[PDB]
Order: sequence, then C-alpha cells, then structure tokens
Amino acid sequence: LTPNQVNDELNKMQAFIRKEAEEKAKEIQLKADQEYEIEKTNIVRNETNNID
Amino acid sequence: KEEAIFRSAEMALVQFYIPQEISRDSAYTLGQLGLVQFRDLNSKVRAFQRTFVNEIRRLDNVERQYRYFYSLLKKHDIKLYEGDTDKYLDGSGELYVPPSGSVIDDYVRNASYLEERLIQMEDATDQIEVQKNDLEQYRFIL
Amino acid sequence: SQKNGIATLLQAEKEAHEIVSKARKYRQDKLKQAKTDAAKEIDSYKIQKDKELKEF
Amino acid sequence: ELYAIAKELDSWFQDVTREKAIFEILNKSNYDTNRKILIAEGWIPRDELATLQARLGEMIARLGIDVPSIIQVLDTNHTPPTFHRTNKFTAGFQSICDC
Amino acid sequence: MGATKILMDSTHFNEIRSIIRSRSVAWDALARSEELSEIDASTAKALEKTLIPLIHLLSTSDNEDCKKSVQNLIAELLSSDKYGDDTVKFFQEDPKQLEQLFDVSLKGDFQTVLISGFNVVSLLVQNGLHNVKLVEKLLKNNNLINILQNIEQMDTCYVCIRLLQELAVIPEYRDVIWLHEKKFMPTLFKILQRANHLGIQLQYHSLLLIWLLTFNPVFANELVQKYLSDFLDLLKLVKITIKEKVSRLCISIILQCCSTRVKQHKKVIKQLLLLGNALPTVQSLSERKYSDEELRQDISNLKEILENEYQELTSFDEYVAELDSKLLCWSPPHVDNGFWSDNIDEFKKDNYKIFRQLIELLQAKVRNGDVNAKQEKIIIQVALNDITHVVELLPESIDVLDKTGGKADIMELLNHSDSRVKYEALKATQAIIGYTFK
Repeated sequence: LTPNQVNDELNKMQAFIRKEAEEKAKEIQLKADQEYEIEKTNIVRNETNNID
Repeated sequence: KEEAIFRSAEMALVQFYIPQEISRDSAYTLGQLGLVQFRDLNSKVRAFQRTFVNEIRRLDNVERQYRYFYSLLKKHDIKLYEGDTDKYLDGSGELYVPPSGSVIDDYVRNASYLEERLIQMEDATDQIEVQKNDLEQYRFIL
Repeated sequence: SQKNGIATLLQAEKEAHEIVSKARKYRQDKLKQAKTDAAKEIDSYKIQKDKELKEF
Repeated sequence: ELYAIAKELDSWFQDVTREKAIFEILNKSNYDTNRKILIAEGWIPRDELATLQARLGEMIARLGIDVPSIIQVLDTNHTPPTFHRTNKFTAGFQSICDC
Repeated sequence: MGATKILMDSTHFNEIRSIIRSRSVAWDALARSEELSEIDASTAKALEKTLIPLIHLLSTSDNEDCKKSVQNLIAELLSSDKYGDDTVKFFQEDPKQLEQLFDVSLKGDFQTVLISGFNVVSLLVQNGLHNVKLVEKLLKNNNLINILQNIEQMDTCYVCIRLLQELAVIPEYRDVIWLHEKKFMPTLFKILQRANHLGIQLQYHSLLLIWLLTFNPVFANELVQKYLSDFLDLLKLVKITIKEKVSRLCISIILQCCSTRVKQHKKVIKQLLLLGNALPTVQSLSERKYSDEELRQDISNLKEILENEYQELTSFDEYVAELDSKLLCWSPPHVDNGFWSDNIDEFKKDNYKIFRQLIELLQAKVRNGDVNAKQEKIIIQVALNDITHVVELLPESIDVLDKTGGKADIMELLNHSDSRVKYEALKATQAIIGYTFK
C-alpha cells in the first residue's frame, strides 16, 4: 500500500508538472497570438500611412 | 514501530520531493516538526552561490534592524513585554505548528519604517541636546 | 517504485522542457507570420489604392 | 512608539529568526532554477516516516494549490547519523554518556 | 480526437457525468414508456448520420429523465475520443442542428443544465462554426447566467468559470463578452476579491479570461474604469496568491491593462499606481524570486513602468498645481523637494510666497473645521509633511511662516487627533524649532 501509494504520488506529481507546463505553454501561445495580431495591425497601419 | 535505548542508535536516509511553490510552507512544516536533517547537497558550492543568498542578505538586514530596535529599547529601558508572548510562540510551535506566513516582505518593510522612526528619534535627541545648550543662554540676566 | 519515481520525475522535467520549447517555437512562428501578414497587408493596401486611382 | 514596538518586537524577532533559518535550510537543500524547486534528500528515522507523511499531507491540504508532497527512501553507503530517543528523565544520562 | 476538449474534468464536472452514466442508462425504458421513438432507443443503445436523429429525439422529448439521459449522451459524445471528431465534423458539416441543440440546452435541473451547457460549449469549441450570435444567445439564458453568478455550489461555480474561460478562446467571441460583461463580470470579481483543485480552477482559469479579455485595449480601458476596486484587489492578489501560475496570470493581466495601447493608459496607470501605493509592492515582488521566465519578464516590465512615478515626481509644475489644487494625495510628487532642488527653487519664488500661499491655504483648511474627516485628515497630513519639508528646505520659508502666523498655528495644532497627523506636525515643529535655535 505505502509503496504503491508512493508510486501513484510520483505519477501524480509528474502529471502535475506536465499540466503546469501545458498550461504555461497554452497561455504563452495565446499571448503570442495576441501580440502577433497587435504587431500586424501596427505594421499594416504604418504601411498604409506610408502608401497613403 | 519506534525504537528506544537498546543498541547502537537508529536512523535512516530519505529523499523528500516537493513542489517549488510550496517550498516555504514545507520548510516551515518540517522545522516545526524538526524530525529531519537535510543533507547539504547544495552546500558543496560556496556560500556566494546560495540560491537564497539575496534573501539571506535581506534577512540579515532585517536582523540588523531588529538589533537596532533592541538597542533602542535597552537605551530607554523598555520592558520588552513581547518576551512573555514569545514563550507562547515557542510553545505554539512545539505543539501545534502554526503557519509561518508569507508576509515576510511586509515585516521587512515594517523594519525599514521602524529604522526611519529610529533616525527621527535620534534627530529629536540631537534637537533636545541643542535646546539644552540653548537653555544655557537663557540663564543670562542683568 | 522509488527508482521509477525518480525516473518519472526526470521524464516530467524533460516533458516540461519540451513544452516550453514548443511554446517558444510557437512564439517565433507567430512573429514570422505577423511579419509575413504585414507584408501581405501592405501589398493589399497598395493594390487597393492603385485601383482607386484608376477608378478616379 | 518604542512601547508599541516592544509589544511585538520579540515576536517579530522570533519570526525573522525562523524565516532566516528556513532560508538557510533551503540554501543547504538541493534545488534547481528551471526545474521544479525544492527537491532534495536528508536524514530521517524510519519510525517518523508515517508522521512526516501525515504532516506533509496536512500541509498540502493547507496549501493553496493541490500539489502532492511525499518522500522517497533510498539506499546509500555514506554513513548515516545517530539519534538517541531522549525521554525526559534519560536525556541527561544520554548527554553525559555522549559528551 | 476532434478540435479540442473541455478543460474542466474534475470535481462535480466529472462526478455528475459518472453518476448519470449509469442511472437508468441505455434509455431502455423507452421500450415500455413508448414516449420515445424506436430510432432514439437504438441510438441510445448504440452510443451506450446519427447526429441529426439524436438531436431531434432529444428536442422533441418532454421527459425529464429522458432529457437528462440525452444530455449525458451528448456530453459524452462531445468528450468521446472515438466520437469527438465525428461530433466536430457534424457541427462543421451541418451546423443547422447546432441552433436546435442550443435551444435544447439551458433546461432541466442543475446537473442537467450543467451537462447541456458543457455539451454546447464543446460543440462551439470547434475551429469552425463560431456562431458568435448563437454564443451570445446561449449566454443570455437565465439558468446558465444564474448558475455562473451563484457560487453556493463551489463545484458548480468552478465548472461555470472553466466553461467561460474555455469559451473565451475565440477572439471574435471575446469581443462579444466585454459588451455583455456586466451580467457576470463582477461575480468573478467577488470570487477573486474573497481569495483543493477547485480553488486552483477558480484562481487560474478565471484569471485566464481576464488575460484574454485584456487583449482588446479598448475593452480593457472600458472595463478598468468601472472596476477600480477590483483592479486594486487584483493588484493585491497578484502577490497574495501562493501558486506561481496565479501570480503569473495576474501579473500578465496587470501589464496588459497598464500597456499604453489603452486610452489614457499613460495617465490611468499613473493614477492607479499612486492611489494604491503599488511602488513598494512592485519593489518587494522584484525582490522575490521568480519561478517563471514569463514572470521575470513581467516583473522587469513592471519595474520599467514604475518610471512613470519618477517622471511624475520630477514634474515640479504638477506638484505646484496639486498644491494649488484643493486636494493632495501624497504622491511621489509630494516628495519633489526631496527628489530634487527644483521644487525648492520653485517654491522660493516671490520671496517665499509660492510656499507661503500653500501654507496659508493649509492653515485656512485647518481653521475650516473639515480636517476631522479621514480623507481630510490624510490631506492635512500631506500638508503637514509638505510644510515640514519646506521648513528644512530654507530658513526663509520658516521666517515667512513665522511672520504669516502659520508656524504658530501649526505649533498650536501639533496635538492633532490623528497619530500620523500628530507625527507629521511634531516633525514640522521640530524642523521649525531646530532652525529657530540655529
């Protein structure tokens, strides 16, 4: 029981680390998409002003 | 199963895995328990390479501020009434393991502010001395 | 098993590093796509302005 | 102001000392920057394993995040420590003997 | 398989599915009740081309138990590994039944309503068939809105919060949320202000939407003004949180809100920083160790943004205007004389008259009898601190105050009721006395 509980706890801790990494990656990807949209909008505005 | 005085004493080696975020809470809980001796695996490096070296310096500054506060209390014969309360805290730690708290930065800022009033009180003492010198001139009379 | 637990911890650290690397790669791809879309938008705006001048 | 400070000066000093001890223990304890921090080994009696697990579980419950916290027992040829179970009336004898 | 999956997979969000996965399962009672069609019973047995018939059977039925069974089946199929792709394709290929499915939801008991909402969200989570208008219509249902607003069942509140956070993935849907924010936004604010795995979802998933909603600078600027107290609470909970993820999300939200892209952002951020005394908190956070590289970047960005306070402090014109203004907030500009000799030089003007006018104004305000108010007490403390700084700035100011009678009035009023006001007045008197004997 105790060694089985220890093994289950180790698997759970590995899963928790994986979940933290996945959540951080998802947040980073969403933030990167938003930043890319903002940068594209700014660059498009600058180019339009240049060609206007 | 616990062992008493019968033969060359008992001990064991164990590795404790803990999450990063709950490190402070786990350390406080272990210290309140006080039933482990962590091997100095990270102490093979020099003290200048300590992970909490900057935090150690901040704690040292807080300790210096507390020493200055104690010096002021002695200089004004303060009763240090919290000494009675400190005994309960030691008893509380030995019995129920109260949480340490994450307000350490708040106490650090409070210590800096206390040092501010300490400097203010020193300036007040200097002004009082100057006034005492000024009072000597008041003795002048025809 | 304790040894299996340590191996799982190492594998979890590796997986976390892989996820962080994937996030960084996604950020780089987002920046590159933003630059490409900016160039495309500049071309589209220039084409629209040229078409408007011809209409005028 | 001094009297008000004295009302909690000793308590604040004790808390600061406890925090400093915790930081010193952490510095001696093994840790990593990129990886999940607070991973290390140490010494502990076999009899205290269950109590340590229960206290760790209670701390995890009191923790703001559901993160498991347990320990692992591993073999090592480095010499272990020695701990004498000191009853209230045999601690003096043990100290005299081990001096 | 499929486009994606629901984030909420713990606590009651899975317990309800587990309880309903076998309670009168397979809908075999339809063979005896005769209320349901044979095709519905066959579909239930198989799931224990078929997308439309199941939806029609669920919509046309009126039995509560049958409705709960149908909702459970729909949620399972949406979450099914071997049927998620099929459901996503059915939604994408023929979104016509999606509106009927949404109409089917938001009905029945609490568990059935939650299951139907989860199924609908999973249906709408696909990369296609956004149906922003349909999403808004589903957001207007009384049952779901009340369930999300109510937090009596913390598991139900967590499920609703996770569903709302998952729904905010679509930027097109995101803009819809801010317009309809007022219905449920401060419910999350109350949840955030009050603050096992349930708490993590309430602390991490809820903040995820705030970071997502902050992506629109116009929406962020609109939301900031109506929730200043919530903004201060978020600033506090940024460091109050124990888990690193919550702190990182809060820091990201704060940085996004403070970004100059918002209207009056360069002014709103400065106003918020001085109002809540966020500079010491930022310094303490920077002193603390960062467990995330993104957290370190956010801390560096906050430290850089803290230069706005320094810029405000150096604005001697701003400090002079605030002194002329009827109110002073003890901002970093209140330390301009200590920050730079420029403030002292400006106050020296007109033979100490720039400072004398402010001193007379403070004396009149003290004689006005309104200083007993707590806000007025803070203003009076700021005025006393300014007078103390002026006295040590130059003996000419002390001479002017003595001539104008302001110094005598301050000495008389040194026994202020407020402890902070009393300390400030004592400091001012000591500065005046120290120069008097010098």
